[PDB]
Parts: sequence; structure tokens; C-alpha cells
Amino acid sequence: KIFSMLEKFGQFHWFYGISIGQFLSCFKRVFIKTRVDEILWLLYQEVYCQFSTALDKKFKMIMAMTMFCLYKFDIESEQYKEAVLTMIGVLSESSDGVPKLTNDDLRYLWDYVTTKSYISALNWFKNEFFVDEWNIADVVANSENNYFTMASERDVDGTFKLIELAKASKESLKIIPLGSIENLNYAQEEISKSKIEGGWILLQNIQMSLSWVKTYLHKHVEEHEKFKMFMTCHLTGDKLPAPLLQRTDRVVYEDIPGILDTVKDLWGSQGVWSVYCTFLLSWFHALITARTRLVPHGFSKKYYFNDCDFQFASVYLENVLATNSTNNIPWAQVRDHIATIVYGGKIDEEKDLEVVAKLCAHVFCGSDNLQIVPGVRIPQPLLQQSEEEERARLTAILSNTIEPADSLSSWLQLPRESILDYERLQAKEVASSTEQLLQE
Amino acid sequence: WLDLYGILGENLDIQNFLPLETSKFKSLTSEYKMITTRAFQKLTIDSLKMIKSSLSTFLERQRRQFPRFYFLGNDDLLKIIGSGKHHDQVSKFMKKMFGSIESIIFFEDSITGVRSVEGEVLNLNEKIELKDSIQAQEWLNILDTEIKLSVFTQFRDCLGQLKDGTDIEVVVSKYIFQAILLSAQVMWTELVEKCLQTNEFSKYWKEVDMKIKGLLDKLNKSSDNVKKKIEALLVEYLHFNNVIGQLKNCSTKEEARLLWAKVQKFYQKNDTLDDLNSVFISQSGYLLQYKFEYIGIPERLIYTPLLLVGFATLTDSLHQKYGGCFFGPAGTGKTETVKAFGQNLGRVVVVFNCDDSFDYQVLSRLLVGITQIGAWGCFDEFNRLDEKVLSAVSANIQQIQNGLQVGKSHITLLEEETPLSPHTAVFITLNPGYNGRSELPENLKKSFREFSMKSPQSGTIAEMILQIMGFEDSKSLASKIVHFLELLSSKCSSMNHYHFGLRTLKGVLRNCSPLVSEFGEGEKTVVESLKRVILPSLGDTDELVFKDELSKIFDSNSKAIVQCLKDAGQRSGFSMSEEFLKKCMQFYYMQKTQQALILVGKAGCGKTATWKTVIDAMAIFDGHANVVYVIDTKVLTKESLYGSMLKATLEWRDGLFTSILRRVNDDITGTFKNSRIWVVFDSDLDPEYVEAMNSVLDDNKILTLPNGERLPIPPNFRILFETDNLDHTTPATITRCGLLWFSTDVCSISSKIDHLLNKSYEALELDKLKDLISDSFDMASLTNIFTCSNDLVHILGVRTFNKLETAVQLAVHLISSYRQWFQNLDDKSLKDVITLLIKRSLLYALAGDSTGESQRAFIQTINTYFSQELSDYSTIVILSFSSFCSEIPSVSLEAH
Ligand SMILES: Nc1ncnc2c1ncn2[C@@H]1O[C@H](COP(=O)(O)OP(=O)(O)OP(=O)(O)O)[C@@H](O)[C@H]1O
Ligand SMILES: Nc1ncnc2c1ncn2[C@@H]1O[C@H](COP(=O)(O)OP(=O)(O)O)[C@@H](O)[C@H]1O
Ligand SMILES: [Mg+2]
Repeated sequence: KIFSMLEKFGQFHWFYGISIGQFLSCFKRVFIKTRVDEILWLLYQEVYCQFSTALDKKFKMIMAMTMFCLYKFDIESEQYKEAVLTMIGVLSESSDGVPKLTNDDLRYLWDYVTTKSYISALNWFKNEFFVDEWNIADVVANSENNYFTMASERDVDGTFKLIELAKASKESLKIIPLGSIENLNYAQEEISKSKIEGGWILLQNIQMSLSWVKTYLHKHVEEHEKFKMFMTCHLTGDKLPAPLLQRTDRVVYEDIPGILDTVKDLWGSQGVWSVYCTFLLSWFHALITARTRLVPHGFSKKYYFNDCDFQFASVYLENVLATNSTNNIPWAQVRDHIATIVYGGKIDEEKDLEVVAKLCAHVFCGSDNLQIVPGVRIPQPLLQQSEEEERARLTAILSNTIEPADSLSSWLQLPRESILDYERLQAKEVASSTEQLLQE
Repeated sequence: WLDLYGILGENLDIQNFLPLETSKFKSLTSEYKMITTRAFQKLTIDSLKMIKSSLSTFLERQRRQFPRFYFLGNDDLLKIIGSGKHHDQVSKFMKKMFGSIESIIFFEDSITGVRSVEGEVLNLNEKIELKDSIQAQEWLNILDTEIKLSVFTQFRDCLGQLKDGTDIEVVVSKYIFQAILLSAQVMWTELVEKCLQTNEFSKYWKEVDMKIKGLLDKLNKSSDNVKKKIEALLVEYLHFNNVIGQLKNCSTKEEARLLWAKVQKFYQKNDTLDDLNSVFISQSGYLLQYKFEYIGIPERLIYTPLLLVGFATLTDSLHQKYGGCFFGPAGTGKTETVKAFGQNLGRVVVVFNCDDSFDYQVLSRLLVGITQIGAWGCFDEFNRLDEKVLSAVSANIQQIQNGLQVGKSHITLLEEETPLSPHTAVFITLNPGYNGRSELPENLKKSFREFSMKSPQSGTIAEMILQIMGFEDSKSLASKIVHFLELLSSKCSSMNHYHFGLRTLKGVLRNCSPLVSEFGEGEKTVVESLKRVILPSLGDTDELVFKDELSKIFDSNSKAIVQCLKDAGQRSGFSMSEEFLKKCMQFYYMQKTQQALILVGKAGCGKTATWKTVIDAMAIFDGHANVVYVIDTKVLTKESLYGSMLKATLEWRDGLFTSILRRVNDDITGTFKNSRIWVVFDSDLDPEYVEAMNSVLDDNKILTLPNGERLPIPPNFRILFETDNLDHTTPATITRCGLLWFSTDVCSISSKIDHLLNKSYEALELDKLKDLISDSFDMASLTNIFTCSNDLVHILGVRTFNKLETAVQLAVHLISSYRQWFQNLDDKSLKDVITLLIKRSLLYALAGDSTGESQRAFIQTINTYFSQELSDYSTIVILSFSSFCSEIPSVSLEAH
């Protein structure tokens, strides 16, 4: 049943294809890592953790919900199945009807869907059933295969993630972008040298030398422990060969949907005032990237805030704190530079410049009692602490934060009805796809 | 052979590098000497071309010796290396290597100084001793160092003199513009910091206002060099006054400090023993180093807020050795902003016009050329590159950035280890959202810092430029100009070629510059400039809209050129109607200042008839000879139009336009000095073909070839575009060229008939035959016949205006053919015969592309509207009118 679901996913998108060998390797990993139910549960956890990284966010939610539905429909009774199906239908706007009350998580999902919190309703299945997730590092560290393919849409790149992974693994990457015959020859020689000697190698934009990919890469993957290969392709680009894709581990790189999750990621990726400014910049970057995806209401277009803007803003903050040692930090200067130069260079519409200026004024106001979100307050550092103490205090005040269900409106300071429409449309798409998938 | 003898046949200890090439050169020299002796008493060119292959590595090593040779062609490199005793060959390529130097001043086997493009003379500190033993690269390197030291010395002298307390009005007459500019900027930032230490700004504001007024007064009585220098210092001093006034109006100290931090500050180190690294430029907390490279007196830009924010983001990108990226619509100030940033940083920014022909090898060779020099490279129109090349060169660009950031001495690109100068940087100015342009990959976009300049500040530019021109009322006039442009953009028909942005305002100002001598610096001048710039590009109703809004917002002889046009048209047989003369006026006025022109109208509307006669009349008026190179753009291939890189030996082959530009630049025979050169592109305006000339058409006036060659555009070299529709053309190639829209045909039906007639007669008693043919013609019935011909069904729809040709040639050829039997018949019979011949010509020219029933209807209507009657089968035999049935021969085919 799971293999049929994954085959349907591969029917939807060429990158989502599934090979029986990969599924059987996952089944073997289930044993490498009331009994038969336990093996079935471990199988579900492993297949989710392995093949979720090869799907984007909407397909992640679709597959998580359909696996939860399959497991819980086989395990629980028919009334449970009817209640879950009615909740999916009212999420899909196909069958409007209250569920039959029995357990405990059922009322949690009912409260999530009655309060029109569609994102929480979609992620409830992930939060309830599955208890593990994998990033690129986990995929690389838990794969017998030495060939990897990473896919993302246009105007986003995960090369910096691979560079960070190689730095953390004490390896060497030879970034060889594709598109010209000289790069192809260099890639051939580097592949031979890295097979004989070792070291990682990344080919960039492999959808742009498709003939070479179809002949040389196909024959090479067809036929040293410290040798790994990475290839980056676009989800909206031209179709890659199926035999090449099925022989490589597939990863979809995409920005973290959460706000607090993005704050924690940017915080873990990194005197006291430098740490404070880094915390404020990470919060600002997470907030602006969360607001960016709201195309018509949060902004006026689709923008792309990435690690380069964070690096440039952090360097500017460090330089400002370095050349202004009199503790009279020019917060207005920082606000203007971050809103106009670093994060405002991409902004083309003046009203989006105004909203990013408002965000910078809210974040970098330079107040002792700053309330960046309705729940968490960030007090300014004292003059008797240390860098490690400030790091620990900011991490602790980050850990106590609990992201609410209505955090796409309250945290971004937006009208509630636009968020209602966006979440409703996304949940309708996800639930309609899941309904069309489950009946067959 | 002279180049070969210079490189190898004359210099000693230079033939020991390549012994096989040495033997080949010796054999070629012996053969050439034998041929010359035989001549004085094909195969050689083939042998020379064969031995050019062994010279490629030698030329590459020579370019490695002096990195500025990368901007020169192989033939130019041969010329510069070979001429080791003449020493005047090197002065010809100063603009190609440096950019702001046109020649070298030589005095008795020594180098006294260099001269800028505009004519400024820079005197070197120490005269360079030149001997026959030394070769080009060593003294060129020491000349570059001497130029940098001379710029620093004049800067220091001017700064010390200004610190002594004297006014700038006596100092501007002593040193070059760059020295005065940098010293004035250092003084301004020092004095503004002193004022910001206190809270008083009115005193220095009044002092700066008095300085500006004194400069404006001194401009009226100065020479051209001094006038240009005073204009540029006035731009800088207006920026100074704007910043000081903005600081004075500030409410509190913190916002004043923020405003001062947002603007460029020109400090100077007072402890460094290195002279060339003593000046650093500060903005937004970052610091960048002045290079003291010669700039000359460029066309300085007005310091708009957008310009300052662009400077800030360029500094932000370059602080981490990242690339600077500018994107937005056409004519918004991206390339000029990059060039102004370079000029403020004391170096000439080398701009490259990207193209589909720039493959990975070409772009990487340009990258190693600019990294070895240390020059600032601007890659104009980065979207025009193929996406595969964009992905491929990402590794090279990232390697350049990493080497700059980590201070690596060498970087390896194109399979060679070359030095990496720390002064280099890369800039790109792309135009997203346009058809025919690729999209940059994100791995390449993360290597550049992009900034948006969708909307510039036209009002400030217009106000400051008009004030500099010497206009009594500048603020109100600039506001009126910008408001008129906005109403013209809003209240006109929304068809694609109407663009009223910054480029047309700049054209209006440039056209208003030269007629103030006889119209005066007032409102008549600006309204006349607005007419001369905008009216040719407007239609019929939009012309009335232009007149209405011009009268609403603006309350307020050329006899010789009209006579020249009339004489040229009389020679060419054209008719000077109101529309034709109006179009010729518009073309002449808009070509007087704009160098690239587009002619758009219906097919056969009269574009060629317009520009040909205007060119002839200008040749009459000025006395200058004219050369025209009419090229059909889409007939040729892009590689056949600009040039192709031969992959067999990595050598360059010129195209057609490149060949013409090189032929006019070389000036071998000296007959192109005092001539106007026209290159007409009489085909469709393909973005791929034309946008490769973006740097050619704008104020850069340079042709950036793939192999690094930089051919300048002479001021008398003008480009004409002849087409019908601008459907696929981008606004990038529309705003750069003055557009002459043809709303209707410039010729009446009878005037075109007469022109075709007398052209045919000139192509051939004869006067009597011409008079009788014209008497047979009757315009009163001809117009009705032409009007009735429009109701017929025509395949391959051709306008009746275009069918007069075929009728005229048929009639004239019939009369010429039958002229043999035209001396033995009465006048009435001759008139009837010519009438029948002209009637059948009109039939087969107007309804000849229609069905048989339509042809019968048309012969009926031409009989009713005319005279000997012509039937469907009427004919003339040898001269009696008859039918077809008496002409059919008996045919009895055999079996086989
Ligand atoms: N002022 C004029 N007086 C007489 N005849 C004229 C005049 N202007 C144009 N014509 C006639 O118009 C005809 C077509 O004009 P012209 O040769 O300028 O076409 P064009 O603009 O180059 O058109 P296309 O784009 O179709 O090639 C000419 O052959 C000429 O006989
Ligand atoms: N302060 C200014 N900023 C921008 N452009 C200016 C300014 N002053 C004058 N100009 C003129 O406006 C024109 C704008 O061209 P530009 O937009 O730089 O070309 P591109 O479209 O290739 O970037 C230039 O020709 C320049 O001469
Ligand atoms: Mg440009």
C-alpha cells in the first residue's frame, strides 16, 4: 500500500519516483535500527523519515496525513475512521459535518479545525504520529549510497548547506557547476580522482548538461569510503533520467515553515552586544521570511531572503559594534541600513519597503524592554555578564517560547482574514489531494 | 612583416624563446626581402597566417607581462610590440588600455605627460627616459606608476593650497579635475565634521552657497577645459550644499549623525608612509581605498538620493569583495551609477556588454584579464548571456571572490595560474523581466548583492543640470518639465514604444544645451528642446495631446537647411509636401544631437526617402562627404554581423559591423577624418542582434568584443535603424535611440506617380513622348480608379500606394519597346495606343493579383473611368488592336 502511494507520488512529479530497492533498503534499516505492530510502526517511522526529505512541504503534509490515516484506520475502529474522514472532508470543503465523539487527540484536532487553524490541523498528524525528522546531514550520515541528488525550486539554493555539512564532516567539496564542456571534462577528472583518492564533489545545475548527464553520469552511477557525490537540480527544470534518479538518494531542500524553528536554526548555526544583535537579526530574518511567503498581503510580490542577507547584516552589525565602542549604538543607523541596503535591495515596491521598514523599527527599536512577539520579551544585556552567559540566556529565553496556532497573523501583525484565506486554500489543496489519493 | 620584424626580426635575445618560430620567421623574412627586391628591381599572406598560430602563446605571455594588453587585439598587440623605436604607436591604444587617456605627450625621446580624452593635459612628475633598447611593457608599467604618482602629487598640492586658506576659484586653473575634486571632497568632509562637532551649520552653508555662486559666475568667462572643470566642481559643490542644508534642517543630533553616516566621506590617513594608500573613502561605516588612477574630466552625475543609496550598497557588497548588482527597467541609472562609483573611487570602470557569443572561455578570459589588471569590471546586460554560460562561470566568479577575500596571490582559471590583483571587483547591471533574456541561477545570484532602482529622481537631475547650464529659474522649470513628462506619459495612447523616463529627459537637456546661444537660457529653449526630442516619436492624436498639454503647462529660421533639402529633393525627384518636409525637419533636428536613430512606419511610407535626402542636404550644407553602409541585419548571422571566435586556434574573425568600425577607426588613407559615417540597419530590430550594441548606442559609445577589444564610436559615426514594427523590441533599445515615427505616407499618390515617372525617364522625341504620357494620365479619374480598386479581393495584400511602381515601369517599358513604330502614325492613334498600354498596365498592376472575374470587373471600371477601350483579351500586334483568338497556333502533338 505504501509503495502504491509512493508510485502515485512519482506519477505526480518526476522527482518523486520510487524504486523497490530503496523501499527494501528502508525495510532492512527497520530491523538494523505485541510485536508485529511494533515492526509496522517502525516501518512507518523509517519510511516517513527517509522519503519525506525527497518531497516538498505540501507533499510532506499529504504523505504524513495519508500514512497517519492508513495506520490509524487499520488499528482503530470504524467510528474513528468516519470521524477522521469527516474532518478531512470539512478540511477539503467536500463533506461538512461534525465528528462523532467517543478520544483526546480527536478533540485536539477538532479544536484546531473549528478555530480555523488550518496549518495546525495539517501539522497535527506530523506532531501526533511521527516523532523524528531528517535534514540533509541526517540523509548523508544515514545512507549506504555515495551518490546524492538535491532538488529545489528556482531562486533558492542549498549549496551553502552542503558546504556547511562538509565543513562539519571535515571533508573537501569541489564545486563544479555544469553547462560547459570544460566543466564536464574537469568533472570527469575530478570524479576519477575522488574515486581513487577520496573527498566529496558537488555538481551544480545538472539539468543544464542533460546529454552528459544521460550518458556519462548514467554509466558511472550504473557501475573509497570517503567519497561522496552531490548533484543539484531544479524541480521546475527539465526532467532528469529515471535510472539515474532511482540510483541516488533524493533530497528536497526548502525553507523551514515554522517561525520559531527558523529562529532556532539560525541561532544554532552561529561581546554581549554582538550576541544580542545576532539574536535580534535572527528573529528579524525569521519574521521577514515568514511574511515573505504571503504573496498578496504580507508583501506585494514573492521575495527571496537567504543566508547571504543574514551574513551581510551580521557583518554590518559587528562592524557597527566595533567602530562604536562608546556604547551609544546608532540603532537608527542600523535600522536604516538593514531596511534599505541589506534586506531592502531586493525590494522593488515602495509599500514593501515601508513594511520592511516597519519590521526593522519593531525589531531594532533599541529599547530595554523589547517585545518582538506577543509572547516573548527580549531584555537588553547587562554590563556584568559574559559571552557564554549571554548565549545561554538568549537560548533559554528562546526555548521557553511557545509558538501559537495563530502565529501567522499575530506574530506578523496582519489581518486575520487574509491568513484565514491562505490557510484555508492550502489545507483545501492538501486535503483534496489526500482524498483523491486514499480512495484508490 | 613590419610587425613580425619588430617582434622577432629586430630585437635581440628574443628569438631564443621559440626556435621553430624563429626559423619560420627567418624564412618568411628572407622570402619577403626577396619579393621586395624583385618588385623594386597570396602565398606570403598564407605563410604569415600559418605562422600566426605559433605566435599565440608569445602574445599570451606578452599580455601576462603587461596585463592591460588584454584589451587589445592580436594585430594591435603586434603593432604595439613591433614599434619599438617609433614610440607613437602606443599612444593610439591608450584609450583601449586605460580608458581616460587618448594619447601620450612626447618631447625629445622622453615622456612629458598624458592627455585625457576630453583634452585635459596631465604633466608627469618625472620625465620617463626612453631608449631603443627598452620595449613596451616595462616603460608602460612605469608610465602607469608615474601617472598614479602624478595624480597623487597634484592632489596633495591642491589640498595643501586649499588648506592654506585660498579659494577654489584660483586653484581650479592650476591642477587637473581629479585633484581638485578629491581635495575639495576631503576639505568638505573635514569642515562638515568640524561643524557637526558643534551645532552650527548656517555659516558653512552660506560659505558653500557663496562658493557655488562664485563658480557659476566664473563659468561664464572661462575656456572649454576650465568650463568643463567648473561644471563638474559645481555638481560636487551642489551635492555639498544639499548635504549641508539637509544637516542644518535636522531636528536632533542622532538623526544628523545618521544622515552624515549615510553619505560618502573622503578621509585621508595622516600616518601612512605609502602615498597611494593614504586616502580612504568612508560610507555607512565601511572603508574603501582610493586608487589615484587617472580619470580626466568625465560627465559627472547628479547626486540623487538613489545614487547615494546605490553607492552605499555597492560599498556594502565590495566590503566583502562580493559583486555589485543593479537591476530594474531601462534608463534608470545603473551603469552610470557604477561608473560614478568608480570615478569617486579614483578608477575607470571597464564595462562589458554581455552577449550570447560570450561562452565560458570568452567570459573566463575577460575575468582573468580584469583580475590581473585590477580594474573594476562591469558586466552590462548580464541577462543576455546564455544560461549555461551563467552557470559555468559561477565557479570562476566565486573563485575570484574567495581569492580577493582570503588575499590569495594567484587564482587558476582557463587552465593557467595567473596573479590576482587586490584592486579588482566585478559588477553586473541586468534587466530582469524582459523577453529574450535568460534568468540567473541562484548559485550565481548569491555571489552578487542586488539593489533595485525602479524609479529614479528626474526632478533633482533636471533642476541641478538646468542650474549648471545657467538658467535663472531652475526649480520651477524642472518641476514643469517633469510634470509635463508625467502628463505626456499618462494622457497618451498606451502603445509600447512610448517611454518618457530618464533617458528622454537627458536627451531634452542635451538638446537644450546648444541652442541657448540664439534662443536664450529661458523657457523658449526648453519648449523647443522638448518639441525637437519628443514630437518626432509621437503619432497623430498624441501630437495634438502634446500641443495641448505643452500650451497648458508652458505658457510660451532654418532657411538654409530647408533650401538644401529642397535642392536635394529636386535632384532626387521627390516632392516636398508638408509631411515630407516636417519629417525631414524632425530627422535633422533629432540627429543634430542624438547619434542613434530609429525610423518606424508602414512599408513604403518613406523612411529611406527621408534619411537619404536629409543626408544629401547635410552634405550640401556642411560640405562634408558622406559614407553610408546599409546592412540588412537579419539576412546575416550574429557571428557574421559582429564576429566569431574560431575554436580551431582561438583566434578572432571580424564580422561586418565590426569590420566597418575598425576600418573607420584605423584611418589608413586619411579620408574618414572629415566625413560623416552612417550605418543603416534595414531589417527587423531583433533584440538578439541589436542589444549586443547597447554599449554602442548609449553614452559609453564603445563596442565590447568577446576577445576583449574595445572599439570606440567616433562622434561622426551614426547608426540608423529602419524597420516597420517595434513589437518584439525591448525598451532598452528603444530609449537609447531617438525615434522618428511615420504616422502616414510622406507622399501623395500623384506625387509618387510623378516621381516614379521621371525616375523611369531618367533611367532611359523623348520629351514629346513624356508629355503625351503625362497628358494621358489624368489624376481626377486616377484617384477614383485607385479608390475603386480597394474593393477588390487581393491575395498577398499590398497597399495600392505600393502598386504604383509596377504600373509605372510597365507603362514606360511598353512605350520604350513600341517606340520603334511611333513615327508613322497620327497623334490621335498614338494617344489611343498609349492610353491602351497604360490601361493594361494599370489593370495588371492593380487587379493583376486577383481572380479573373475581378480582373473583368476592373477592366470594366477602368473603361468607365477613362480613350481606346481595352477588353479582357485586348492586345496589340505588329500596331493594330486585336484579340487573342487570332494568335493561337495549331498544335498537333505526336503520340510520344
Ligand atoms: N517625397 C516623395 N516624393 C516622391 N516620391 C516619394 C516621396 N517619398 C517617398 N516616395 C516614394 O515612396 C516609395 C517608397 O518609399 P521608400 O523607398 O522610402 O520606402 P521605405 O520607407 O524604405 O520602405 P520599406 O520599409 O517598405 O522598404 C519610393 O520608391 C518613392 O518613389
Ligand atoms: N544622477 C544620475 N543618475 C542616473 N542617470 C543620470 C544621472 N544624471 C544623468 N544621467 C543620465 O541618464 C542616463 C541613464 O542611463 P542608465 O540608466 O545609467 O543606463 P542603463 O539603462 O544601461 O543603466 C545616462 O545616459 C546618464 O547620462
Ligand atoms: Mg545597462
